[PDB]
Amino acid sequence: SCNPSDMSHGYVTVKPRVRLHFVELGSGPAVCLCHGFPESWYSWRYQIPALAQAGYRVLAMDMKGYGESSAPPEIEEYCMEVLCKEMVTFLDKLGLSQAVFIGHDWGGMLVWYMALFYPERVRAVASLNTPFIPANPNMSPLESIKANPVFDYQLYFQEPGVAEAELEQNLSRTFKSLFRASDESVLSMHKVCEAGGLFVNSPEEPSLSRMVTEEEIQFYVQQFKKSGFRGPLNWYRNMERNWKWACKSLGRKILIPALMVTAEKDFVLVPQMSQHMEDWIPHLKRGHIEDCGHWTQMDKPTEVNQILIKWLDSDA
Amino acid sequence: TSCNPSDMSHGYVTVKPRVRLHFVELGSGPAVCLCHGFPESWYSWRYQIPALAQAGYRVLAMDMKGYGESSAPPEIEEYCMEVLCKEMVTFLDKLGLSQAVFIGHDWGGMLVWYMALFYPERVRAVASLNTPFIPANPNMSPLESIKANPVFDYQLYFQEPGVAEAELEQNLSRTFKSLFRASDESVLSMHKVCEAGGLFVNSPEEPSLSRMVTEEEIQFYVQQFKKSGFRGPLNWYRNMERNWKWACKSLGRKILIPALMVTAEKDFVLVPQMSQHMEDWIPHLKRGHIEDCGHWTQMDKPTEVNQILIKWLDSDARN
Ligand SMILES: C=C(C)[C@H](CC=C(C)C)Cc1c(O)cc(OC)c2c1O[C@H](c1ccc(O)cc1O)CC2=O
Ligand SMILES: C=C(C)[C@H](CC=C(C)C)Cc1c(O)cc(OC)c2c1O[C@H](c1ccc(O)cc1O)CC2=O
Repeated sequence: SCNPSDMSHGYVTVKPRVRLHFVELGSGPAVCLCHGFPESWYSWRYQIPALAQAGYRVLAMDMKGYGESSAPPEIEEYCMEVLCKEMVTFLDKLGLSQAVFIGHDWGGMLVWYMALFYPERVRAVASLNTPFIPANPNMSPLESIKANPVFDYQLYFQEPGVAEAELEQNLSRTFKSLFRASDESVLSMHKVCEAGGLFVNSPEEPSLSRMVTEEEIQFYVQQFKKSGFRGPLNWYRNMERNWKWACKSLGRKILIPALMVTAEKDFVLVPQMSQHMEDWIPHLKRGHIEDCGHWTQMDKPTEVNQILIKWLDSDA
Repeated sequence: TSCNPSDMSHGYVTVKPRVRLHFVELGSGPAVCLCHGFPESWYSWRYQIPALAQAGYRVLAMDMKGYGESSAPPEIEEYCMEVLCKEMVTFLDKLGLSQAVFIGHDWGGMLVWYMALFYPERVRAVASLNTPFIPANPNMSPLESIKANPVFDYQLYFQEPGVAEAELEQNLSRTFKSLFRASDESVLSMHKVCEAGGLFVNSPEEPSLSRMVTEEEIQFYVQQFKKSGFRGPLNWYRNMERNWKWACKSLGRKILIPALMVTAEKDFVLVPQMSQHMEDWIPHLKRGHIEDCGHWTQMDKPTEVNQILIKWLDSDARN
């Protein structure tokens, strides 16, 4: 619902050789959109103009590792704690005392941690698909993962270099293979690690999902030539550090306004994984989108737009 | 904020194929767009940026076309007011701003009066430092007005492409140290620049530092001007007839939006007197006046500028 050369582009240095890029549209309260793996500010293309038109100032991030943002190679550059402190510095250098934070997938994880540890800087928090679950102090992090078969792909992502080689091999194939409606899926996150890697049993020349044009796919291809998949995959490589930081939050509740949006056909981030979030956030507002897979903003833009705007205009 | 550039959000908006505008951005609230003069930088607003942000405003401090990190195309016609204003509208469009408050100084002040005139739907409110709004006289030219006022002789020396460039670019530290002074510290005569050779021919080789500026501040302007030099900044001065014709096409419509005129007692070229009948053409005009203030108003009297702009913004443009 836009093209890049028609956007205002913003750059903030959050530490010496680390700068975050964002796209900025609209006037009103600051709304900070944080994309997932492996995405772009561009994943918000349907939300950016709608939220601006509804009276919001939209900052659509390239998250660290993506697009025009720095992509340092070290795994530890991408633990939640480093990523949240940088976002705080991002607000500081822009002179925002607060923003609304809206995240999807890994961006959803970031915004929950922001709301947990930096509630004074977060006006309101909304997650697409990604639930908030307080740290389970004697469930081995690695035990949770191999206790859910559909998280098998995450194991394949651990070894530095392997998923990079496969994902970077044919970028147009990577994005055409990932960015599909759930009824169009050509992937099985079930048996990734033992059945080769990710694309071994899937088309060499995948068709175009009903969700995406060729132009849209070529935009993600062009972005991922800058730094490739190392930075993005490093979001998946901080599980123990992430758990240990979450543990340090112990009792504390999210007292700020909060929205959780579930997607019926996300088979990895299943709606049921949110089911007891009221126990830890009782005010939490909820949305639910039918016939919506993992790529929520791209799959059901109309539904996402109506749920975010309604919620933005009412709670915070 | 103030001092440090790498401590700020930097924004870039492509307004046409060969032209992208750079700005620094600080704060939440109503958009306030600050437009510097000749030969300056977003950095001339270094004292206003954190003050306006702390007062509840979203500050966009422009590198104007020809300056800093903004596009500086070499053609004179790229710097007439009509092209510069149309580009500032495109700038608002691509940022998704229906309106902004525009605050200008010197050539920037000129730009914001013309925005207020031709694009009032896009201008929430307009404030000029030093630069008056005088409606176009259909009978006399700029050339006749200029010649009449001896203190505009520097403007004549500026018209010949290459000349004022060569002198101004020769020693950038000397240029800025010579330009950026309080009125009582002036080492320049704008009286006969033309006959007396050029601008610095009878002024110190190694000028002292003005009480207004540090060595570091000067080095900032020097570094910015190494990229594109003075050609684009000087082109602002080389569109008098195009600007006059454009202004005439107003046909004496009024500026009906809220407006602030700030005068500087010791600005000896943009004299307070030049503003004296601006009410006739601007119904909602408020005034500020700064004593012991030369041309470089933001630098000279930051405290007084900050209080006048914040007071006016908080009364006549929401907050
Ligand atoms: C289903 C979820 C809520 C998490 C995964 C969600 C997305 C992939 C966006 C679970 C999960 C992983 O499966 C893999 C991980 O590290 C490779 C992590 C992860 O979440 C961990 C976590 C545990 C407890 C807690 O309170 C917060 C957490 O983020 C940490 C982690 O990095
Ligand atoms: C109002 C003023 C005192 C102007 C000077 C102001 C600054 C140098 C910031 C006068 C002036 C010049 O001296 C030189 C110029 O073109 C080289 C111009 C200029 O203003 C002209 C102008 C006249 C009438 C009008 O209604 C609008 C105008 O912009 C145009 C011009 O470029």
